[PDB]
This record gives sequence, structure tokens and C-alpha cells, in this order.
Amino acid sequence: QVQLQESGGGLVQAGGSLRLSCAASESIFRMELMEWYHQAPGKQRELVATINRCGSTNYSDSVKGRFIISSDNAKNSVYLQMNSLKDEDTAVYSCHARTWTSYWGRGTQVTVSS
Amino acid sequence: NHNAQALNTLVKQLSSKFGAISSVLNDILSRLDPPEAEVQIDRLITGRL
Amino acid sequence: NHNAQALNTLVKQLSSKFGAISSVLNDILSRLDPPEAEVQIDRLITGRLQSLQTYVTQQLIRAAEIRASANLAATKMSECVLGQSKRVDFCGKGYHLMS
Amino acid sequence: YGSFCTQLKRALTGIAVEQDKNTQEVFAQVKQIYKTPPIKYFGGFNFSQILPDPSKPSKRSPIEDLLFNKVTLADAGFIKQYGDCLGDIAARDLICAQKFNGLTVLPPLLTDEMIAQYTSALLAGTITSGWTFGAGPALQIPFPMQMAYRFNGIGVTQNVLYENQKLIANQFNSAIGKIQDSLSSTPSALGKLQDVVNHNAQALNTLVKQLSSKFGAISSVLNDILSRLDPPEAEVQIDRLITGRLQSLQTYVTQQLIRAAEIRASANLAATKMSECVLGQSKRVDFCGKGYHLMS
Amino acid sequence: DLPQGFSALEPLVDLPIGINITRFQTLLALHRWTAGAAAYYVGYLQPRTFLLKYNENGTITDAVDCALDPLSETKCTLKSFTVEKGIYQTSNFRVQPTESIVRFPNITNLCPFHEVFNATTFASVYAWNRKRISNCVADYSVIYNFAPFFAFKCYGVSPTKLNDLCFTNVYADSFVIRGNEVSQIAPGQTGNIADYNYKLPDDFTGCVIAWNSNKLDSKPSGNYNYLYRLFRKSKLKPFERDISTEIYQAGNKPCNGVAGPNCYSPLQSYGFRPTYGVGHQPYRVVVLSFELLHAPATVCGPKKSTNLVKNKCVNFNFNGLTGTGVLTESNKKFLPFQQFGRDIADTTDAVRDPQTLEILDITPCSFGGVSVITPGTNTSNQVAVLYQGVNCTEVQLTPTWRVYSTGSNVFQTRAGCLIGAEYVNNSYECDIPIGAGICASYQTQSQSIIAYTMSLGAENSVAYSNNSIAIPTNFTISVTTEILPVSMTKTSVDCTMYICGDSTECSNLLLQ
Amino acid sequence: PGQTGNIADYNYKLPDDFTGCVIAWNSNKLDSKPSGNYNYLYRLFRKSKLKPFERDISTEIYQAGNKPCNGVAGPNCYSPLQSYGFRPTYGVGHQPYR
Ligand SMILES: *[C@@H]1O[C@H](CO)[C@@H](O[C@@H]2O[C@H](CO)[C@@H](O)[C@H](O)[C@H]2NC(C)=O)[C@H](O)[C@H]1NC(C)=O
Ligand SMILES: *[C@@H]1O[C@H](CO)[C@@H](O[C@@H]2O[C@H](CO)[C@@H](O)[C@H](O)[C@H]2NC(C)=O)[C@H](O)[C@H]1NC(C)=O
Ligand SMILES: *[C@@H]1O[C@H](CO)[C@@H](O[C@@H]2O[C@H](CO)[C@@H](O)[C@H](O)[C@H]2NC(C)=O)[C@H](O)[C@H]1NC(C)=O
Ligand SMILES: *[C@@H]1O[C@H](CO)[C@@H](O)[C@H](O)[C@H]1NC(C)=O
Ligand SMILES: *[C@@H]1O[C@H](CO)[C@@H](O)[C@H](O)[C@H]1NC(C)=O
Ligand SMILES: *[C@@H]1O[C@H](CO)[C@@H](O)[C@H](O)[C@H]1NC(C)=O
Ligand SMILES: *[C@@H]1O[C@H](CO)[C@@H](O)[C@H](O)[C@H]1NC(C)=O
Ligand SMILES: *[C@@H]1O[C@H](CO)[C@@H](O)[C@H](O)[C@H]1NC(C)=O
Ligand SMILES: *[C@@H]1O[C@H](CO)[C@@H](O)[C@H](O)[C@H]1NC(C)=O
Ligand SMILES: *[C@@H]1O[C@H](CO)[C@@H](O)[C@H](O)[C@H]1NC(C)=O
Ligand SMILES: *[C@@H]1O[C@H](CO)[C@@H](O)[C@H](O)[C@H]1NC(C)=O
Repeated sequence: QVQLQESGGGLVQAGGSLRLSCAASESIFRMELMEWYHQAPGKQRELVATINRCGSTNYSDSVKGRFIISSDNAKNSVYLQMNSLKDEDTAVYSCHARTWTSYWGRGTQVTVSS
Repeated sequence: NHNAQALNTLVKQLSSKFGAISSVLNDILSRLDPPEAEVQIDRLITGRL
Repeated sequence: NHNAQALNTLVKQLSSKFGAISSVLNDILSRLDPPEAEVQIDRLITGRLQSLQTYVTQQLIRAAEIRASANLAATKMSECVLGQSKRVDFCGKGYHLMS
Repeated sequence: YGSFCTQLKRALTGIAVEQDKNTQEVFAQVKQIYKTPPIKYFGGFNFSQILPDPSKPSKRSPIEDLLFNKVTLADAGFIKQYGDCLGDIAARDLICAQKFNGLTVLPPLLTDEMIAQYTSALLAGTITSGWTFGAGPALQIPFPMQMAYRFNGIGVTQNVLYENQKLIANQFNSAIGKIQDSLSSTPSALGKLQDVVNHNAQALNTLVKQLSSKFGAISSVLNDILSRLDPPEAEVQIDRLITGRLQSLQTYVTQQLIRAAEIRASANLAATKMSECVLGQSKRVDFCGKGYHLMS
Repeated sequence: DLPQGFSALEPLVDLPIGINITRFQTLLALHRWTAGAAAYYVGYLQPRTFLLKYNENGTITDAVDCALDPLSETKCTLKSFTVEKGIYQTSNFRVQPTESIVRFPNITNLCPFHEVFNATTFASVYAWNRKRISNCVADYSVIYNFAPFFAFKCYGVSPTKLNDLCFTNVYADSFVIRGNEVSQIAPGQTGNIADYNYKLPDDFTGCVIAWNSNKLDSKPSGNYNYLYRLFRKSKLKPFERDISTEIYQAGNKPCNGVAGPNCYSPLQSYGFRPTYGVGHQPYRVVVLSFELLHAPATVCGPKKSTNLVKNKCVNFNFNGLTGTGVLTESNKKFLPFQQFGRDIADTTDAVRDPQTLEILDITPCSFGGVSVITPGTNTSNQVAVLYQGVNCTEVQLTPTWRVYSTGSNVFQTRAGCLIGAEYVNNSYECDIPIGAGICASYQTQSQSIIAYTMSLGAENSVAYSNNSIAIPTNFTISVTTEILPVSMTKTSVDCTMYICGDSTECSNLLLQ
Repeated sequence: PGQTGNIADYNYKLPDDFTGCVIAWNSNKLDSKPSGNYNYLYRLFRKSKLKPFERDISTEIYQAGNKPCNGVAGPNCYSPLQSYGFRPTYGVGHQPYR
């Protein structure tokens, strides 16, 4: 019944790669927006990546050239491909989707050892 | 004047057929059969209401 | 806005069947035969009469409310303008001087 | 059959908004909430019978409590949950029957606590400031001086009060005290407020009971007509029921419109009385009581 | 991918196929074979409601689906493409039923319609037979195989619906009458047959079956075995017979047992011959009278009885009484002769199960109203949904769109429950009224659309002392505005043109 | 329109909004034989009712049991094409009508 569930968090050494798989229980063709937020301890949440219905993709300053966001249509899911990890990427990651009311995921922990 | 006009109009409204064959109930009850008179009496009842 | 809405609704009411086979009298007159046409025309007549009566009653109530407002405006003009008012909060907030 | 139902919904929505407008206009003259001083001593005048009571959770004065207990209420617009109707206590009241047929009662925007707060603010402002709080900033003044100036307003000099303060205070206290017993003893004191509830309940009950009439058809239940007659021979029966129920709904809506207009007139009069007799002193004869007006 | 935008479709071809279609197929052309590739898009249509917009050229340039989200439903309700700030009422929500149940009694026998519709002899009209039918399964589709009649004639019911209803008792009356006296066998009829031989009540609920029998009831010499009454002191009461034979007296002097002057025999024999006209030939008549449901039912058609379920929104059919609701156990104390239970609105709410003598209570399934709280479309496309007067634990629903409940989007107020708004402890002025002391507004950034408690006013406290006063030392002149309506539009309406127009028949009809 | 019966829902179905005319006349002098006309057939069994203006031509062995018919009209296996029996000595209600 829950809208979005994320899976893929764990312990990964610096310079590695990881995959996040926020899966929705409603057809993603009407969600109009999939957003990734990350919150590190001690600070508030900050926008990571944004994908809209048309196909335009946006990232913030600390994203471009490091990791990308995509989605497939066989299974309702949005994938984030974490690459080139560094120390401050340790955070809890949540996925958000708003059709006419925002739905928030539970979030998963991502920790990088340096 | 207004009250008298309203009462006189209400009295004069009794002479309209409202689609029935006659405006007098006795004629409708003396010319047509028992099961057919109703379809005529209903029109008068609705109009007067 | 209210008057325009009432008139537009009254105009749009003419496209309803009210149980008849057609909402245009010419079609009813040109399709059925003289004896039957009536059983259909009466439905349209009754529906349109009901619509007109509803519109008239609504207009009467609105006119009464507007008359009350006009009487209040006339009183305010007689008291606040042609003189000074000692009534509290009748001709503004504070102590009245003129209007 | 047209667009009669949109018109009915629009009329009912207009009335529903008008009621909240009436209450807000009447009870919300001042936009500052004043507090009475902790020490209650106003020259000998006893205001304990009208000021709020902090001991009770509702925070209402004793006279307000008596008024609230004296008038009974049919439906308060709260959560009449379907579970209560389905509970099947073998006592099917009228509220469940009204609910099951598409008639509902909405709750007011202003809860009774907010109205009590407004009334208490007005009382504190008119006790600690006089009439200045209705025309500008609130300016303090001792109560005996305010009474002296209200006496001077009606043509009696000030020295009449200052030499007769104790007697006037005792008379005021006794007059206030007799009010509670007068309200309690009289059985039909609050008839105007009860008639509204009675009339609305009667209208709703009549509308519900209208559903059991045939209107010339063979049965008053649509399922029987649908299951006992041919597909093309059932329309001529259903039409009578539809016309009759539309007529009943139109009659109810018109009656509600007229009653709402009358109640709006009464609310306007109440607002005028509040603005003229409470926030100030009135020289109009027999407008704010019988005799020479002092305060309300 | 499929491009954005609108492009309407225009019809070409309509054909009278008139066959079943369940599956389809697409053909391809292969040259020779040789390799090939094709791509095509297939979608399935559904019954929907749309709001289409026509521009000045007559082309469709925009459309709104009315069952996609609450904002679209609001737009369809308002019949506009723009929505201003406020709270609107859009539709209602209901719980659909799951299955259907049927409860019929333990009836196994077959009704004896064979012994009535042909027995080689029919009783006279003055002493007509009467057979009672009960405790059997009635099949009215076999009656057509017994007598050569044309069609039924039923008054309270329809001939095609007689296989579903379940009655208490059935009665059959049979006789033989003349050709032109068949029209007298009807409610509210007057004649020789109607008021002296066989009288039908004014509220008849049954059927009449009359067919010609010239090949059995006619003789070359003349049939004289069928008689009818001619003289009688007073008219008959409904469903009454007379058998007594005597010498009717039409004079003051007693008849004294001799048919002399002013003395006749009130039993005249029909003269049936095979050379008579159609209006004089004998006709056999059978009248079926049905008794409605007041007692336990005994006669009705072959309907299977299924299982009984409880505490579920289900459809029920108890002895021809059909409806939808929730059936639960009963604490009502029905008397042995009672079978139904009625309420203020005169609708059934307590029933007795035909198979097991048990009482069930019926309650309508859950329903309620929905309101949509939105800021102006010029601002944002997000809305909140208020289910009115519902404990927010209840929420196959009628609305097509479905709501999914996250941790903090669901709030419960005293006016229902609100989905899609976040509650806060702050108190501002009211923006969009909702219920009892609650308001809603739009935040800068469901995170948007916050719901809070309205604030009465700024706090204050004036210092009061019995030797202190406060005197102003300056003033301020202020100018305020006050707007008041005075008059409204003056309109005039023409009756004849509005109701009838240029038609003349309509005006003549309206004149009365 | 709005009729129920063998003909109405298994052979020929009319819509509820029908706009047209029906012309029926007796044809006993052409469609009846002393031995009995058997050239006119009608359907008796069908799984579901007919949609308006829909026909059926398929001839198959209708099954009224759990076991398959297997192409033989045995137990719970019938032929849903019954022949009218027209004779000139029948009553009016049974004579053929065009
Ligand atoms: C509509 O679209 C989805 C995804 O675009 C389709 O994919 C199916 O999704 C369900 C749910 O996980 C899977 O069980 C199916 O196996 C998917 N189909 C495949 C992989 O071919 C699906 O057709 C639709 N999903 C709905 C209607 O929920
Ligand atoms: C103002 O009036 C109240 C109520 O009439 C007085 O409270 C009463 O006080 C006496 C003695 O102090 C008690 O015996 C009564 O029971 C009280 N009444 C109630 C209703 O509780 C109050 O004392 C008065 N003020 C002054 C200053 O005397
Ligand atoms: C009463 O208020 C007025 C306006 O608020 C004061 O007039 C102002 O005085 C200051 C200081 O001299 C000037 O800068 C402003 O331009 C004046 N305003 C106007 C509109 O002229 C006035 O001084 C106040 N009364 C006293 C006694 O100070
Ligand atoms: C409507 O038609 C006219 C005439 O061809 C054309 O000039 C105009 O551009 C059209 N309007 C639109 C919005 O296409
Ligand atoms: C009653 O019905 C048949 C007609 O089908 C009739 O010929 C006969 O007299 C009766 N049936 C029998 C079996 O005698
Ligand atoms: C029954 O008895 C009364 C009393 O003699 C008689 O007048 C009447 O004609 C009889 N029949 C009916 C139908 O009342
Ligand atoms: C009806 O028949 C069923 C099945 O044989 C049985 O369970 C039930 O007790 C019977 N009831 C009556 C009243 O005969
Ligand atoms: C709503 O139902 C819940 C379910 O247990 C109950 O706890 C609560 O008291 C109910 N509230 C109202 C207002 O009916
Ligand atoms: C709002 O008030 C309630 C009541 O004290 C409190 O429990 C709730 O936590 C408050 N909201 C926040 C965000 O703290
Ligand atoms: C009011 O007067 C009394 C005298 O009995 C005095 O005790 C009290 O302090 C005065 N009020 C204030 C606020 O000083
Ligand atoms: C059409 O075919 C389906 C499946 O073969 C069948 O269930 C149905 O009875 C047929 N006829 C109609 C009118 O749908």
C-alpha cells in the first residue's frame, strides 16, 4: 500500500559505485515528478536530482559529472547510479513524487568509509 | 387592492381545463368510465395545487 | 454577475427534453400526428412554465434584499451627510466629522 | 430534466455562507483581546456573575452556563459517524433516517469557545476602558469616574453619584443577582432561540416523511416498480415520483430562503444594537432598554 | 515517444456488422521470403466523460478528463478551465457491493396449470369455477402450449416479469361468454355480465386469457347448455357468484311459482351456431388473480437460492424484494404472523429469511460527500480533499482516482477528515474556511497546503488602577470608504415567444 | 422494445430506443401443409442473451451437463434448433405469421 520503498543502502568504500531503486506502486507515467533528497547528520535536506514527466533531467552543483538518475518502464522504479563517492555523501536518501499530493519514501542509509 | 386582486385571481383560476376535457368534476365523473376518469382528474389536481 | 447568470441559465434551460422525444417543437409537429403531438407538447409546456416560475421567485427575493440595502443607504445619506452623527460606528470608525 | 439541482445546491451553499457571515459580523467588532485585571475591585460593583469562570474547563460565566443549559440542541453538526447508525441499538432515531437519504448538517466555522473569548474580550474592554476602546486606543479610567460621567451624560450632575456610591453599588448588585433567578424560574424565557431549532427540525422531518407518498404511481419504492413492470412501461410511473420529489425539494428550498432572509434581518439588528449600546451610550428612546440608558 | 498536444479524430465508415467481436488481429505483407520489421501502438478505450473546447474555427483544441484528479473533477463540475481560490463540493463517495445472494423457500412441486387451461368442459358464467393454487413452482412460459390464444392481458404486472415475483396464493376462474362481452371482464365495467354474473374489483392485480372456442362449443342445432343471468334486484359485489334459481317478479302481485304476467325466469341460454358472426361466437375465458406478499410466500418461478453472507455490502433478493445493503443479526422481536419491518420513510429494514426462520437487519452501505480545497489555478495545481462527516478510518469506491495514505498527509477534524494537508501549531488569519475552527492556506513550497487553527486577534491587556487615567495628547484625521448597492437590472420576459415561439398549436394549448 | 422471451433474447432482439415500424400478417395459406411444415426453425438453448440487432447461425450440440458432449446428443446434450410444426387445423395463436 505504501507508495515508495527504497533499497540499496549499505557500506561502500570511497571511489566505488552503488544503485538506488525507489519503486512506486502506481503507474509512474502520471507522477509528473520524481525527486531525490539526501539528508546528512547535522544539516537539513538538500535537493539531489529531479526528473519530470517529459524527460528533462536536472541536478544540483554537487551532482553533475558524478552520478545520474534514470527510470525504466518495465517495472515502476526510478534508479540513481551513485558513482565517485566521497566522504560527505554519507546521508539518508529519500525519494519524492507528486501527482496532486506529495508522496514521500521511508529513506535508506548510505555510508562511505574514508 | 392587492389582497382583493389575489383572492379574485385565485377564484377565477377554477375555470381552466389544464388539459383535461372539462373543468367540472361532475361532468368528468358522469361521461367517462371509472378507470379512465383518473387520468383526467390528476391534471386538475396538479393545476389547482 | 448574479443577474447575468440567472438569464443565461434561463436561456440554457430550453435544450432539455423534459421526458418528450425532442426539445424542438417543429420536430414534434412534423414527426407525430395531430392527436398524439399533444401528449408530448404538454411536457415541454409544463417544464418551461416551471422554469419561468422559479426565475420569477428568485428575482422577487433578490429585489427585496436590494430594497433593504437601498433603504439603509438612504438613511445613511440623510444622517451622516446632511448632518453630524453621534451614533457609534454608524458613519465610520472613530468620532464622526463629515462625509 | 434540466439543471434544477445545480440551482438548489447554489441556493443552499449561499445560505450556509450567509450564516457564518452573520455570526462573524455580529460578534467580532474589536480586533484586540483584552484581559481583566487579576484583582477584582471596581468600587463595590460585583461583576463575578458575568465574567468568565476559570475553574470550569469551558471558561464560561454562570449566566452563559444557564443559557447554554436552558436551550436544547437537535444536531450540533459534529461527527455523526456511520458506525453509530449501524450500531443497531434497536432505537432508530430521526437523524439516521435523515442521513441515509442524502440530507446532512454542516458545523459552524466559529466554535463556542471562540464566541466566549470574543464576549469576554468585549466585557473586559468595556469594564476597564469605558467607551474609548471602540473609537481608538483603549484609555484606562477608574470605574466610579466612568459611572460619574455616564450619570452626567443623562443630565444628572456628578455629585449625585459620589455622595451615593454605596447605595448605587448595592442596587446594581441586587439587580444583577435577580437576573439568574428570573431566567431560571420562567419556563419560556428562551423561546426565540428554541423556535429556530424546532422549525428546522420540523422541515427536515417533513422532507424525510414525504418519501412515502405514491404521487399517483403504483408503488412508492423504485425497486418494486423496476421489478414488477416492463422496461418501457416503468418510465411512465417513475416520472410521477421524480416530479413529486422535485416539487417537494423546491418547496423546502424556497422556505429555507425566506427564513434565512428573516434571520439575516434579525442579525443586522443585533449587530447595530451591539455597536450602539455596548461600545457607547445611547440617547435613543427605548432602544437599549426602558428608562435612561447607562450601559449594557 | 508519442508527441505532446491535441489532434482530434474524424470518422469515415460505419457498417451494420451485427456480430460478436471479442478478439482481433493484424496482417502483414511479406515479399518473396524476405526479412521485415514493424512497430505499432495499441490502446484500449474505456467509457469516460470529457469536457472538450471548441475555438472560433470549429476545431477541438483542448480537452479535460473528468476522472483523473480532484482538480479536473472540480473543473468539470464548474464547466470552466480556470478555478479560483476557495473550497468547492465536487461529488460523493459510495462503497460498491461485492456479490449477490438469493433466498427462496423450499418449494419442489410444479403448479397444475394443465388441469385448468383445458378440461373439455367449462362452467357457465352464472356459476363459474374457482381453483386455488399454492405451494408449487410456477412456470408461466408453458401456458402458451395449452391454449390457442393470442396474448395475455395483465393489469397490475407485466406478462414477461411473472417468472421473478413470488406470491402468496393464486386463483383461477374459468367460464364461457359471448364474443362482444369479453370487454366487460375488466375493472370498472358496466353491463349484463359485469354487475349480474361476474364482477371484478377496481384494484385488480392479475391477468385475463380469452380465446375463441367455436370448434368445441358450437352445434348445428344450437348449444343450449350455457346460461347467464338476466334479472337481478341489485348489482353484484366484487368476486361474488349467484346459483339460486327462482321466478323473478316484475310486478306487485307475487309470482306464486308460475312464470305468468310480470313473472320470468332469469336464466337465459346462449344460442351458439357455427354460422354466426365473430361477435357472437363463444369465447373461453380464464382469469388469474395474484395475491401480493403479506404472508409467507408459496408460488413463484424457478430461481436458485444461494448462500447467505453477513457484515458485507451485498445485494439481496428476498422473495422478490431486491436491494443493496449490509445484513446483520437482529434483536427485533417479530411476531409469528409478521414478515417485514418498516421505518419512518416506509422502506424495508428488517426481513425474515425464507428458509431458516431468522430475522436480519439491513443498513445502507457507507457513503459521504467530498470537498476540494485549492488555491487559484494561476498559483498551483495541488489540492486537498476533505471527506465530510466521516471518521477517517473508513475512507470499490465510486471516484475513479484513488488516494494513498502516507504518515502525515491524513488529518482528522471535527468536520470530517482532510487528505493532502499538513497540520501546524502556528495561528494566522483564516484564508480558506474548512470546519469548526480550522482554516487552510498555501505555503511557499503534502508539504504545501497547510491546515491550522484560526487566530481571533492580537493579545492585549490594559493596566487598570483606581487612581490612574490616560489622556491623549495628539489626534489623527482619517478617511474611510463604504460601498452600498442601490438598484439592480430591470428585465422583462415574454411568455408566448419563450415557451412556444412562432408555433400556433403550442400557443393554443397554452391558452387553456 | 423491452420484451423478454425465447424470440426476444435468443433469436431476434430489438433495442430499447427503436425508431421504426413492424408489419405482421397471417400466412396460413402459404406456410402450412397437411403433413406439417418443418422448414422453419428457431433456437432454444443459448449460454447468454442476445445483444440488439445480433444474429446466430452456428449449429452445435448444446451441453447441459459437466461432461463434454463430444459431438453426440446423449445425456445432457441437445440440439438447439427446434422446428415449428405448422398445420392448417391449428388455432389462431399457433398459425404462422410473416
Ligand atoms: C502499466 O505500466 C506498467 C509499467 O510501465 C506495466 O508493467 C507491468 O507492471 C506490473 C507491476 O509490477 C508487473 O507485474 C508486470 O509484469 C509489468 N509488465 C511487464 C513487465 O511486461 C503494466 O503493463 C501496467 N501496470 C499497471 C497497470 O499497474
Ligand atoms: C459577588 O457575588 C458573589 C456571588 O453572589 C459572591 O460570592 C459569594 O460569597 C459568599 C461569601 O464570600 C459565599 O457564601 C457565596 O457562596 C458566594 N457565592 C457563590 C455563588 O459562590 C461574592 O462574595 C461577591 N463579592 C463580594 C466582594 O462580596
Ligand atoms: C501630532 O502628530 C503630528 C503628525 O503625526 C505631528 O506633526 C509632525 O511633526 C514632526 C516633527 O515636527 C514633523 O516631522 C512631521 O512632518 C509632522 N507631521 C505633519 C503631518 O505635519 C505633531 O508634531 C504631533 N504633535 C506634537 C505635539 O508633537
Ligand atoms: C480561424 O480561421 C481564420 C480563417 O481561416 C484564420 O484566419 C484564423 O487564424 C483562425 N484562427 C485560429 C485560432 O486558428
Ligand atoms: C390439453 O392440451 C392439449 C393441447 O396441447 C389438448 O389437445 C388435450 O385435450 C389436453 N392434453 C391431453 C394430454 O389430453
Ligand atoms: C346478498 O344479500 C343481500 C341481502 O338480501 C341482497 O340484497 C344482495 O343482493 C345479495 N348480494 C349481494 C352481492 O349483496
Ligand atoms: C430447506 O431445505 C434446506 C436444504 O434441504 C434445509 O437445510 C432447511 O432446513 C429447509 N428448511 C425448511 C423450512 O424446510
Ligand atoms: C473513530 O474510530 C476510532 C476507531 O477505534 C475510534 O478510536 C475513535 O474514537 C472514533 N472517533 C470518532 C470521532 O468517532
Ligand atoms: C502541535 O501541537 C500538539 C499539541 O501540543 C503537539 O503535540 C504537536 O507536536 C505540535 N506540532 C509540532 C510540529 O510540534
Ligand atoms: C484600589 O484601591 C484599593 C483600596 O482599597 C487598593 O488597596 C488597591 O491597591 C487599588 N488598586 C490598585 C491597582 O492599586
Ligand atoms: C459473444 O461471445 C462471448 C464469448 O465467446 C459469449 O460469452 C457471449 O455470450 C457471446 N454473445 C454476446 C451477445 O456477447
